Amino acid sequence: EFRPEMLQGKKVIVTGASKGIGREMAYHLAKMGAHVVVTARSKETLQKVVSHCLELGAASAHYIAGTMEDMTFAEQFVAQAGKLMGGLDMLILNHITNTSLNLFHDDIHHVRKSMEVNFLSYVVLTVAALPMLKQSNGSIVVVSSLAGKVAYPLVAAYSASKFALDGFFSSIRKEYSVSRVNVSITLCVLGLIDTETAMKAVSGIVHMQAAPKEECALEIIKGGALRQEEVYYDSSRWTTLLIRNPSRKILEELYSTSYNWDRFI
Amino acid sequence: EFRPEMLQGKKVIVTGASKGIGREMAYHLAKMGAHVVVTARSKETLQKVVSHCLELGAASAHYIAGTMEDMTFAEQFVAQAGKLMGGLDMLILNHITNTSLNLFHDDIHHVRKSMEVNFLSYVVLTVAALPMLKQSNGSIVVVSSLAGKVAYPLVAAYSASKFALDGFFSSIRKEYSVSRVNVSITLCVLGLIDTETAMKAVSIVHMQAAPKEECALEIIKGGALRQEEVYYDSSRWTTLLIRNPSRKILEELYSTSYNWDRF
Ligand SMILES: NC(=O)C1=CN([C@@H]2O[C@H](COP(=O)(O)OP(=O)(O)OC[C@H]3O[C@@H](n4cnc5c(N)ncnc54)[C@H](OP(=O)(O)O)[C@@H]3O)[C@@H](O)[C@H]2O)C=CC1
Ligand SMILES: NC(=O)C1=CN([C@@H]2O[C@H](COP(=O)(O)OP(=O)(O)OC[C@H]3O[C@@H](n4cnc5c(N)ncnc54)[C@H](OP(=O)(O)O)[C@@H]3O)[C@@H](O)[C@H]2O)C=CC1
Ligand SMILES: CC(C)(C)c1c(C(=O)N[C@H]2[C@@H]3C[C@H]4C[C@@H](C3)C[C@@H]2C4)cnn1-c1ccc(C(=O)O)cc1
Ligand SMILES: CC(C)(C)c1c(C(=O)N[C@H]2[C@@H]3C[C@H]4C[C@@H](C3)C[C@@H]2C4)cnn1-c1ccc(C(=O)O)cc1
Ligand SMILES: [Cl-]
Ligand SMILES: [Cl-]
Repeated sequence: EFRPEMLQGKKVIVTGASKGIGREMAYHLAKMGAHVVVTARSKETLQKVVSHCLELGAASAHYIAGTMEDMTFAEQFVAQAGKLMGGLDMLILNHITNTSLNLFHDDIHHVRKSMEVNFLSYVVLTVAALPMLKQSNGSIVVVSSLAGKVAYPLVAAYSASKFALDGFFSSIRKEYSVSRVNVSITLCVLGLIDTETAMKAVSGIVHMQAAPKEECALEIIKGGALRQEEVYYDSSRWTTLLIRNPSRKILEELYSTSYNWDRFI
Repeated sequence: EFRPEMLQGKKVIVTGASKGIGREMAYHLAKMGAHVVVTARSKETLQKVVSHCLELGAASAHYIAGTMEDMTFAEQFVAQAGKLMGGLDMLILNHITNTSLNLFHDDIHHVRKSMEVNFLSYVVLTVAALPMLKQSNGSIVVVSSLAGKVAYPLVAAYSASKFALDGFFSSIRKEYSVSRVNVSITLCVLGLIDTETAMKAVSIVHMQAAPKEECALEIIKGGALRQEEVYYDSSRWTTLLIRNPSRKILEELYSTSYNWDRF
C-alpha cells in the first residue's frame, strides 16, 4: 500500500528530532528525499542530525533550536520552517518534557509542565501550521503512547498529557470532517521503544521488552502518509490485538450519522 | 447494594455546587444527613443552597466561594472545608469552566483555561485533600463525560480536559494500589443531562437529556460503593458500548507482570 516515493519532495516538520524516535523519523524522511525542518533545544545535536539527513539524501534539511515551553517560540518556529521549505505537507509533533517513572505525590509543577510541553505546545504548533496544511491538503502526526490509551502507574502527568492529545485531536478530526477541512490527523499509540531516554528510564526492569526505534519511526511515517487515524506499535502481539477499541468507533459512527452540524460551518 | 445511611454523618466536599448536577448532589447528601462544604464563584447562590441543605437535613452545610482558576484558592479551600467538618470522607470534584458547542480555530486561551479549571484544579484539590482522606480511608469522585472517553466535534478543549482526568486519576488509582493507599477513585462518565447549562447549549434537535436529580444520586451511589467507574446516559446502547474491557485486560496483565515496591 505505502511507497517511499510518497515522501519525495514533501515539506515535513519533526519536533523532538535531536534524538530518539524523532531523529529516526527525520533520517527516514531524508532517505525518502523529503525537505525537513527539525527542532529540539540542543543546537549541536540538531546540527549532527541535519548533517546526516543531507548525506542520506534529504531534498533540504534545516534546524531551529528552542524550548516548546515557550509558546511564542512554538508559534514562530512554524512560520520560519514554512519559509525555509516554502510550504508544509506534514507536521510531526513528537517532543515531550523530561519524565521518569515515579509515584505522584505533590508535583503540580510537573503536571502543568507536562500539559504545556506535551499537549498545549502541540495545539499552538497545529494552529500555526493549519493554513499551510490546508493549502497543501496536509497531515498532522501526533505521537502518543499505550499510556495515552490505557492507565499505568508511575507516569500520571505523562498519561494525563497523552490522554489530552487523544481528546483534542480526535475531536478536531470529527470537526475537520464536518467543516470539510482536508487535513488528516494520525495519532500514534506506541509501546515501549528502545531509545536511550526510555532504556535509561527502564534500566533493570528485565522483563520489560523494547521495540526497534528504527521500524517504529518508519511505521509512524507510513501511517501519516497513508492518512490513517491511528497507528499502533508495541513489541507484544497481545497488546496490538487488544489495544483497539471498536466499541468507541461504534459510538463515534452513530453520532456522525445521528447529527448534522452544517449550521456551524 | 447501596443504602442512604452510608452517607449519614460523612464529611463531603462538592465543587460546582451553586447550580446543575453539583447542587443536586449537595441536596442528595443533605437528605442523607451528611456534613457538606460546597463551592463555586457565586456567594449568593451558594448561600441559598447551604440554606436548603439544612432544611433537607444535612448534619452541617457550609460554603466557601472562589474561582478554581486560582490554584491557591483550590489548595486553601480544602484546608478550610476540612477544619469546618473536622475531617474529610469524600471529595466530589465537579466544576468546569464555561464551554459552548463551537468549532476549534485559534483558542489556546480556552484550551489552557479548560485545562487549568477542568483538570489542574482537580489535582490541586486532590493533593490538598489526600492526608485527610488517607486518615478516613476516603473517596475521590471525579465527574467526567462521554466526551472524556469518546471523541465528539465542537467540544475539543472540553474533551481534552476530561480525557486528562481519566489519564491522571486512573494512573494514580494504579499507584494507590501499589503504595497501598486505601483511598478510592470514582470516575463518572455522564451522557447529556438536563441542566440549564446543557439545555441552553443544545437548544441539536434530537438529543435526549437525562434527569439531573437521578444523575447526581448515581454519582453519590458510585463513590459510596467505591466503584472505579460510573456510567449514566439515557441510551441503553451507549451504556453497553461505553465500557472498554480491552483496556482492563491490558491493565490486569501489567498489574501481574510488574512489581513496583521499590517506589
Ligand atoms: N521511547 C518510548 O519508550 C516511548 C516513546 N513514546 C513517545 O515518543 C516520543 C519521542 O520519545 P523518545 O524518542 O523516546 O524521546 P527522546 O527523549 O529520545 O527525544 C526527546 C526529544 O525532545 C526534545 N525535547 C525535550 N524537552 C524539550 C522541550 N522542553 N522543548 C523542546 N524539545 C524538547 C529532546 O531534545 P532536547 O532535550 O535537546 O531539547 C529530544 O530531541 C514522545 O512523544 C514519547 O512520549 C511513546 C511511548 C513510549
Ligand atoms: N450537563 C451535562 O449535560 C453534562 C455534564 N457533565 C459534567 O458534569 C459536571 C457538572 O455539569 P453541569 O452541572 O451541567 O454544569 P453547570 O454549568 O450547571 O454547573 C457548573 C458549576 O461549576 C461552577 N463553576 C463554573 N466556572 C467556575 C470557575 N471558574 N471556578 C469555580 N467554579 C466554577 C458553577 O458555579 P459558578 O458559575 O457559580 O462558579 C457551577 O456550580 C461537569 O464536570 C460537566 O463536565 C458531563 C457530561 C454532560
Ligand atoms: C513504560 C510505560 C509503561 C510508561 C510505557 C510507554 C511509555 O509511554 N513510556 C514512556 C517513555 C517516555 C518516558 C520515559 C520512558 C519511556 C517511560 C515513559 C516516560 C509505552 N509503552 N509502555 C509500556 C511498557 C511496558 C508494558 C508491558 O510490559 O506491559 C506496557 C506498556
Ligand atoms: C453534548 C455532548 C455531546 C458534548 C455530551 C456531553 C457533554 O460533555 N455535555 C456537556 C454539557 C455541558 C457543557 C455544554 C455542553 C452540554 C457540552 C458539555 C459541556 C455528554 N454527553 N454528550 C453526548 C450527547 C449526545 C450524544 C448522542 O446523542 O449521541 C452523545 C454524547
Ligand atoms: Cl536514541
Ligand atoms: Cl441547572
